[PDB]
Amino acid sequence: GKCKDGLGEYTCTSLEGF
Amino acid sequence: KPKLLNKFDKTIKAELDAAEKLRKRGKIEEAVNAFKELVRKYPQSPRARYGKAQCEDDLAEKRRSNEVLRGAIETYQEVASLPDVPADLLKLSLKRRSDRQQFLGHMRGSLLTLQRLVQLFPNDTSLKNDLGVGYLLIGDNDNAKKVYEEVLSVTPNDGFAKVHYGFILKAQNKIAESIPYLKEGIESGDPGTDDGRFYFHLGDAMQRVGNKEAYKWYELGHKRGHFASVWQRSLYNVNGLKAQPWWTPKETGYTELVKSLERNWKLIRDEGLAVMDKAKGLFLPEDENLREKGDWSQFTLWQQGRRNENACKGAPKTCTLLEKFPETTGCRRGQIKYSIMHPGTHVWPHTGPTNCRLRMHLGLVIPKEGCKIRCANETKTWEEGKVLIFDDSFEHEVWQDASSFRLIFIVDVWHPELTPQQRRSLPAI
Ligand SMILES: O=C(O)CC[C@@H](O)C(=O)O
Ligand SMILES: [Mn+2]
Repeated sequence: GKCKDGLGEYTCTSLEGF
Repeated sequence: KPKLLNKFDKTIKAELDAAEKLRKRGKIEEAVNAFKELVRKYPQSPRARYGKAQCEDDLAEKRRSNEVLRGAIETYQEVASLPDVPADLLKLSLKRRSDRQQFLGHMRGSLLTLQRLVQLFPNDTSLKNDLGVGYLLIGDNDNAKKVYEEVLSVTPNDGFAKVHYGFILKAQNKIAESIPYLKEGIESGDPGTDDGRFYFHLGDAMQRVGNKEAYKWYELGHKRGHFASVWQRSLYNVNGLKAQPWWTPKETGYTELVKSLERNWKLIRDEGLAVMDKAKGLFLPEDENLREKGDWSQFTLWQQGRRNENACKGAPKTCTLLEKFPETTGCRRGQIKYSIMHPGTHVWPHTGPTNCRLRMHLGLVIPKEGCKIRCANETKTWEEGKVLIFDDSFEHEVWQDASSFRLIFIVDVWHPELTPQQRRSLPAI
């Protein structure tokens, strides 16, 4: 699930460390 | 102060203290040698193994290398595998393992550790809260909900468990029920409750039910540093970028893109209408709970800076036209999509996730009356063959009360003040 028009997911990005 | 040394570790506390001292003095490589030395000589020592892990952690920080940190994650696990591990050390080791797994994006691995932690320490309420986060991070809100329900069944005034339960409820469109949890959780002031997400969604929930106190919470969220303003409430922002709800083509500097869109608009329209007639399924219903009522669907060509090749089969000339403008086709925090909206549609006041994009609206099929879009405090209308531009990180609202359908073309662009390296590095949304 991705945040496209809104902010409904708990987190909208995928993290990759440093 | 935690008890980290089992019976045998206290007999060697001298050597372990000396190795730790080297790590806290910053001499990091000296410290790993010391701890790998102790690990060889005392292979069952949990503290020596924990020390090796911590030093690998510090070393990854100094080098900023995910490489090194993946090693620390296995050593943290090695600690828990050893005999006679003190409970405090066992919990510290596996928690840092889960935290660093999340730092790396290994959300399914972090979840596995969290589940282990909860079984080992079944009376620790804080770890069940952490476990719920692990579920949320993989998109498993069903299990996240049950976790926070159990937490509330034992410690019903746990603020952290309240906001996250409210967040889950609101995401499932149980708006009224969400409000008390979000509100009471923010007011508890517990650690983890001062988060923009919960201000954002409490205010939205209040707006949807007509509660006029909503901007009371947007105000406080602005005062506490989560929102750039009470009107612009995006949460994935590059601070400093010029903020205003509406823009002109010159103000963005994307004047060639705008010209290309307006000069070739009938072509863009015709390919969208062709998909409506012969490939209806490519239009997907809006699935973010942004509608009060009505029908609203989008046909997406680019998302997160990725061309959808099957989608572009249906708008081939449009996709070819757009390929000339990397400011949009390379905008990994926006989309390019057709958007159709039918009469009887009202889109709730809402905000986009990021201030790092601007949103262009090209009019394709616009009824003479009944369609309008508000952003901040100015409301405007679409025109066939003309481009509107607004910053959708500001609150915006849309109505459709015409007697026929309304079709527009949406083109997101990087905020113009973002630098080439920013556009190349910022995580996609
Ligand atoms: O599709 C539309 O009509 C506009 C929707 C609006 O929320 C947007 O982000 O552009
Ligand atoms: Mn929107």
